[PDB]
This record gives sequence, structure tokens and C-alpha cells, in this order.
Amino acid sequence: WVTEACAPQCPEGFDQPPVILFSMDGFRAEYLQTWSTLLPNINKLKTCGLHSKYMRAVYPTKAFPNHYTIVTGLYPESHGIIDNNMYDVYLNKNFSLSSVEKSNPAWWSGQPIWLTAMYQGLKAASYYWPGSDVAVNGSFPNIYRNYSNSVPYESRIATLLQWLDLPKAERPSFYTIYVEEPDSAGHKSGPVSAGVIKALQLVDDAFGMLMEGLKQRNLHNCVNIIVLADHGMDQTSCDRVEYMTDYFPEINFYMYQGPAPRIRTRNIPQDFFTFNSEEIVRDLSCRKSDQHFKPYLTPDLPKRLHYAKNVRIDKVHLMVDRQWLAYRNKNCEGGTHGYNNEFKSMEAIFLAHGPSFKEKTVIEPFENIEVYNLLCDLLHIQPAPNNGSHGSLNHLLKAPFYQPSHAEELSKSAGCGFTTPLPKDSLNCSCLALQEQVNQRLNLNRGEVSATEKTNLPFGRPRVIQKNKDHCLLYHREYVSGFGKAMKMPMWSSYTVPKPGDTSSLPPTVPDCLRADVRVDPSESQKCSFYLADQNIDHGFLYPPAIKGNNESQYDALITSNLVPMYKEFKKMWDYFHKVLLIKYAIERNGVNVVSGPIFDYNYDGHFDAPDEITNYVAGTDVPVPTHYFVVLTSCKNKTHTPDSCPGWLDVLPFVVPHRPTNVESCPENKAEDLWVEERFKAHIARVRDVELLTGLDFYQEKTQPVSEILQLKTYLPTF
Ligand SMILES: Nc1ncnc2c1ncn2[C@@H]1O[C@H](COP(=O)(O)OP(=O)(O)OP(=O)(O)OP(=O)(O)OC[C@H]2O[C@@H](n3cnc4c(N)ncnc43)[C@H](O)[C@@H]2O)[C@@H](O)[C@H]1O
Ligand SMILES: *[C@@H]1O[C@H](CO)[C@@H](O[C@@H]2O[C@H](CO)[C@@H](O)[C@H](O)[C@H]2NC(C)=O)[C@H](O)[C@H]1NC(C)=O
Ligand SMILES: *[C@@H]1O[C@H](CO)[C@@H](O[C@@H]2O[C@H](CO)[C@@H](O)[C@H](O)[C@H]2NC(C)=O)[C@H](O)[C@H]1NC(C)=O
Ligand SMILES: *[C@@H]1O[C@H](CO)[C@@H](O[C@@H]2O[C@H](CO)[C@@H](O)[C@H](O)[C@H]2NC(C)=O)[C@H](O)[C@H]1NC(C)=O
Ligand SMILES: *[C@@H]1O[C@H](CO)[C@@H](O)[C@H](O)[C@H]1NC(C)=O
Ligand SMILES: *[C@@H]1O[C@H](CO)[C@@H](O)[C@H](O)[C@H]1NC(C)=O
Ligand SMILES: [Ca+2]
Ligand SMILES: [Zn+2]
Ligand SMILES: [Zn+2]
Repeated sequence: WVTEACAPQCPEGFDQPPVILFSMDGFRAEYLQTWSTLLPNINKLKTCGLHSKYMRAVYPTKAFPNHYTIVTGLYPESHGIIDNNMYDVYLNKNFSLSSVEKSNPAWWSGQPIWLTAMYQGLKAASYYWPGSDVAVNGSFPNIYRNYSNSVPYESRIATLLQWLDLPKAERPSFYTIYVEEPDSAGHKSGPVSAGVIKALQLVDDAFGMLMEGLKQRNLHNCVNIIVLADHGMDQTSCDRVEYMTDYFPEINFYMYQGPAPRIRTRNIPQDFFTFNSEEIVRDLSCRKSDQHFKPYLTPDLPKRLHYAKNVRIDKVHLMVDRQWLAYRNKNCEGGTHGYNNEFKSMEAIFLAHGPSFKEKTVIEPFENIEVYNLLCDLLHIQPAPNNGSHGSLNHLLKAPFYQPSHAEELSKSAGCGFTTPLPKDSLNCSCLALQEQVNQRLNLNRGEVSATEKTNLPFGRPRVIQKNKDHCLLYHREYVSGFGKAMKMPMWSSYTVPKPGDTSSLPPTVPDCLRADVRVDPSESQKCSFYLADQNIDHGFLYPPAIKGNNESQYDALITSNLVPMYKEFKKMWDYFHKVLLIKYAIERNGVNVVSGPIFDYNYDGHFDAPDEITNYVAGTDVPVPTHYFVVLTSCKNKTHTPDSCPGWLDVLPFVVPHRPTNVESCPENKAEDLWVEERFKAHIARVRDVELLTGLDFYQEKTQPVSEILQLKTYLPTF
């Protein structure tokens, strides 16, 4: 097989192609990029089959949360396996590999692919995989193996080939195989060592034995095989360890040490909830100038991680920097994983071979949450509810099983039509600069509406995937917004900033000028007096008035309908972004389409809040306070075209920045805004899908491109 050239070549009795999910623990993406030519079997798989540049793992980049994510399509917060070592307050039990609690089904939520196949007629076998030797939902796979780490790779392969030799009625359709290397070698001497080369060659021989075994049964061009990894590997040092003794006089708390630390009380279950979590994060925030960790309360963590909605996830969390560790007191010489999933070293491998997959294809990076839906498509079965966007992985398949469709709008735009240029209620807003006939600019004719629809909405208006959401669209010459009547603020604001000429002299925002929007009813509008009573929250502009047109154009944005509740400290970041950063991004991208708006996620479940879920409002008013603010930047991949006139692929840069009363996360004491604002926005980069879930809005529905291709853009995570 290894010396043979590149190839629906299924033998007698094989109607549907069998699926084999192969896991090579700790096989980082860099290992394939650098050492593929030293591994002849994996190199042939890389040459002949399909492979991604890398596969993104889930946070924390550990074995058990990641392996169970691959088979469920769920984030650790949903499937329950948040770590290998965890504690549940309600169960009052400790989960560990050395305990009998590993086999307890109470810890394992969701529906793994073996159960999904079993519940839909198909049979499933497993030769090691976390959860496979556990009775998840009261059921084990048809054939399984109780974990034993030292069983030779040849024996694991031989048993799998023996399972494929079984008669059609007994023979499983889905298979899982797991190997401990090159992870074990990665821990011992780091990712750049002779030990990892020996381990990479060992796993190549294992894969080679499987391919040669399949060739002997004439299944080498029949079986749909996926070769992947749970996470990557990075080098550690004992000179690169942060100690909690340097921040606390005495440690009275329990700490899950390493690259992804969690802090809780020692007195469990009695003090689990009463434990001052907010005190520990405050006691660790901005303590040292060159601090190699950042403390966080789980809802404050970047939204793209989706690591908060689970009782097993302790409120105190530490984000450790690259190649660093965080320990309780004074191993570390070698290598480890568990760090941020965006880190290059934490990136895993993904290779695919078989009749259903495209030949000699290099695909762009994707996330492990998407693998579950693909496994269902290969097995011709219906997936259980998961976090993967069904259809985003169709570009990997020759003939896609599932055809995705646009999300249907549950609420249509109504009202807010122009009637009279004079407002019925001033709403305690004042603009002494006027005299008021600038209100006629808001009265756009059919041609004027069509003109702003083409420029500011090139991919169409974001659809409202919310039932009974009373809203209206507001048209202006420089921007278009979707105003939410119940919350008295816009859900979204779309505008295409053209390529700027000179950075030297840019016009500022017109001060002390604010008026009522004549189109919006006073009862559904915000008042300027609402912000006088509140001392921590001030009014902010969603669309920046001075970004487009002249001084006359600014008046179209100096209205109550463009107002959003903002913390004085957050307003500093927001204003710096729209004044400096956004213009810089517009130069590089040859114009940029901006879609901004508020996010409400008080229960931190990653979904848009229901009115009853909002716990904070503007002092003595029903105007809700947003938890986060989204900024989705869309430009053309080909920089020769502007976002409003682009026929090809799009380039996206979404942000989900937390709306916090302090900027303690940035540690900005005596630091100018050019040193921390960009760093803070970049730290909160998310996918378009993340924004969609948090808002209940669906983007790019009017973009002339297949749904499967738009889903690739919606699941894309920009990396710098
Ligand atoms: N279904 C299943 N049921 C049960 N078990 C299953 C299983 N599937 C897989 N496993 C087991 O899972 C492991 C593979 O997972 P891993 O990829 O190693 O990661 P993990 O399980 O998420 O964390 P773990 O607790 O094991 O790592 P730790 O840092 O504490 O450290 C591990 C080792 O690395 C060393 N190490 C860690 N960090 C180091 C560093 N910075 N420098 C040097 N050595 C380091 C430690 O000394 C130690 O020897 C294997 O042990 C395997 O047998
Ligand atoms: C990830 O997918 C899961 C499953 O579809 C979502 O979790 C469900 O959420 C609903 C509503 O909150 C609950 O009633 C279910 O009990 C949850 N199921 C499980 C298995 O947890 C989850 O919200 C999705 N996450 C994101 C961020 O979209
Ligand atoms: C994995 O190990 C468990 C525990 O040793 C085995 O489960 C036992 O199986 C027998 C026969 O079905 C039952 O009578 C016992 O009650 C089970 N004990 C427990 C604690 O579950 C299981 O069969 C082993 N599986 C394999 C494939 O070896
Ligand atoms: C889970 O493991 C932790 C840590 O080993 C145990 O925590 C101890 O709990 C008692 C109170 O029950 C405290 O007085 C100790 O100080 C804790 N030890 C540490 C090291 O923090 C906990 O008891 C275990 N729970 C179960 C059910 O096994
Ligand atoms: C658990 O199994 C039952 C059938 O016994 C099924 O109805 C249910 O949907 C399963 N739940 C999960 C999460 O797999
Ligand atoms: C950009 O589009 C033009 C046609 O308008 C084409 O000639 C050019 O090759 C494209 N650039 C890239 C990088 O594909
Ligand atoms: Ca929510
Ligand atoms: Zn691992
Ligand atoms: Zn490991």
C-alpha cells in the first residue's frame, strides 16, 4: 500500500462505506507540516487524501474534553466533560481516571456518534475512546474495550480488522481507534525532540498496519478513514512557572494546576457557592507588569471559548500565556497542553481518506465541533442536537448527504415610517446648534432607500430569528439599522466605510447635539434624561456620526434611535476603535462593511437572552444594559474590490467585546489607548456564528453563494 500510487471501490457485502475514526493523541499540526516526509504511511494519506492546514480543538486543550467533543459535536460545557479531573457539587463526587467515577454515566451528557448510529439501526465498535468504555445514556457500543494503555498498536489494529471480517449482520459500520503517542513522548522531552520523532514513526507504522490490513481485505479504497488528534503540544520550563504564593499570604483555596487553572473552595459542598470567586480574580488582576497569566470570572472569558455554562466549571479561571504554567506553590521540564485553542502549538491534525472524501485536497482550518455532523453524513444518519454548523464541512465530501438552507425569519419589519418632520416629544434631548428641517434627510424616497440598501446592506439585512420581536428598519444615507422597539435601542447597525484618503485630519463628533427620531414613537424611544440619573452608565453611539459624509451627514446619527447604554470606561475603548482602529482596518481592506449591536447574555449560555433573563437596566428605566457589544467587519477577499461591489468570496473579522464597568482586563494604568485597546478587541475575536447565537440574527442571506460556502465564512475564526 505505501509503495502503491494514489487511487466507490467497495467489495461484495459492503453496500455502505465503513467509517474509522483514528485518534493519535497530542499529534500537533506542526508535526505533519515539518516531519510528514519521515512518516511514509501518513505522508501517502496526506498526498492522496484530504487534509486541513490544522483542526482547532476546544478549550481546555486536554484529552477527555476534546475526544468527547469530536464524537458529540458539543462544547465541554454541554457534554459535561470539562476536564479529566473535575468536581460536581450536586453529585458530590470527584471525576478522575484513577477513580471508579470515570465509568459513572452521570458525568457524560449529550449523544456520542456510536449511540447516534445504534439508535438509527447501524452497529458501532470501539477500540479505545473516552466514553466508549462507559454506559453513556445506559448503553455501550456493540463491541468495546475497557481501557488498557500498554496494549501493542498491532493488537488494537488486528482486533479492528477482525471486526471488519465479521458477517454483515454482526459487522459494525462505525469504528473508533485511539493511540497514546506522540502525546506521551511530547510530555517527556517537548514537541521538538528525538523522542517525538520515534513516537511519530511508531504511530505511522500503526496506521500503515491498518492500511495494509484493509488492502488485504480490499477495503483500502472502500473505508472512509479520519486520522485526527485531540490537541497539540508546547514546550515547558521550570523557569516558566507562576506561583500563587507570590500573590497570596496563605492559600486556603483548591487549585487545578497547569495550563488551564480553576480555583474553588477546599470546603466542598458546604462553601462551593458562598466562596468569594470575585475576590480571587481581583486579588490576581494586574498584580505584576509582566504577569504570565490573566484571571477571569467564567462569564468574562472570551465568548468564542464557550467555557462557562456548567457547574463543574469553577467561576475563577486563569488564562496562562504561551509556554508558561500556573502552580499552587514552589512536572515543568518537558512539554504539555491545555492552553488557549487559538495558540498555534495547540492545533491538531486532520486527515481523511476514502470514496466519500475529495482526493488530493488541502482544506482551510476548521473546528472539532464540526466533525460530529460529518460522521453522521458519512454514516447516512440524522445528527442529535449539537454546536456544529451542519453543511459547513460539505466541501470535504464528493457528494454531500445534507444540503443546508437559510434560517427563516421569525419576525418581519413593521412601522417606523416617516410622517411629519416635527417631533411630538423632545424626549428631554437638546441640540442648540439647530435654529430643525434636517429631519427631511431621514425622509428617503424609493430610489434613496435602494441606494443605501445597495451600499450599506450589500449582503442583505440581518434576519431576525426571534419570534414576537417588535422591530423596524431605519434608513439613512450613510447607514441602515434594525431598531428594537421593546428595548428602545437598535439590534443591529449596518454601514460600509469607504477607503479613507488621509489619516492626518479627520472630522470630530458634533458635541452637545441630540434630538428625537420623528420616525420612532416616543413610548418606544430612549430619553436623554434616562442617562442623567445613572452615574455608571452614559449614552453612546452605535454608528459613529463623524465616520461618513460632512457635518450635515452627522445629524442623521445624532438621534435617540442611534443611542445605546454604555459604561464610561467601555466608551473609551468603543470611541478609540471607531476613531483610529476602524479607519486603519478600512485602509488595509479597501473599505469595510460594519455591523454592530448589543448582546444580552446574563445567564452566559452563549444564546440571546429572553426579556425575563436580563438582570441589569439603566437606573429607574426599562432600557436593558448589554453584557457584550458585537462588531462584525466584512470586506472582500480580493482587495481590488470594495465590500458593496464584490462578486467573489468575503473576508470577515467579528468581535464580541464585553461591556464591563472597568477596563481591569486590559491593565491600562498609565498606558495610552494605542497600547491596550486593539489588544482587548483582538482577545475577543469570535466567529459570525457566535455573534448569531448571542443576538438571534442571521447574516449574509442575500449573498449570491451556496449556503455551505456561507457556513464556512460563519464558522471561520480570524487568527493573527
Ligand atoms: N478511555 C480512557 N480511559 C482512561 N484513560 C485514558 C483513556 N484514553 C486515554 N487515557 C489516558 O489519557 C492520557 C493521555 O492524555 P493527555 O493528552 O496526556 O492529557 P489529559 O488526559 O487531558 O491530562 P493528564 O492529566 O493525563 O496529563 P498530565 O499533565 O497530568 O500529565 C501526564 C504525564 O505527563 C507528564 N507531564 C505533564 N506536564 C509536563 C511538563 N510540563 N513537563 C514534563 N512532563 C510533564 C507528567 O509527569 C505525567 O507523567 C494517557 O495517560 C492515557 O492512558
Ligand atoms: C450547544 O448545543 C447544545 C445542544 O443543542 C445546547 O444545549 C441545550 O440548550 C437547551 C437550551 O438552553 C437546553 O434545554 C438543553 O438541555 C441543552 N442541551 C445540552 C445537551 O446541554 C447548547 O446551548 C449549545 N451551545 C451554544 C453556545 O450554542
Ligand atoms: C469492562 O469491565 C467491567 C467491570 O469489570 C465489566 O463489567 C461486568 O460485566 C459482567 C458481565 O457482563 C457483569 O456481570 C458485571 O456486573 C459487570 N461489572 C461492572 C462493575 O460493570 C465489563 O464486562 C468489561 N468489558 C469488557 C469488554 O471487558
Ligand atoms: C474531592 O477531592 C477533594 C480534594 O482531594 C476533597 O477535598 C477535601 O474536602 C475536605 C472536606 O470534605 C476538606 O476539609 C479538605 O481540605 C479538602 N482537600 C483538599 C486537598 O482540598 C473532597 O473531599 C473530595 N470529595 C469526594 C466526595 O471524594
Ligand atoms: C437516551 O436514550 C433514550 C432511549 O433509550 C432516547 O430516547 C434519548 O433521546 C437518549 N438521550 C440521549 C441524550 O442520547
Ligand atoms: C481580483 O479580481 C480581478 C478581476 O476583477 C482578477 O483579475 C484578479 O486576479 C483577482 N485577484 C485575485 C488575487 O484572485
Ligand atoms: Ca442567554
Ligand atoms: Zn491528549
Ligand atoms: Zn498529554
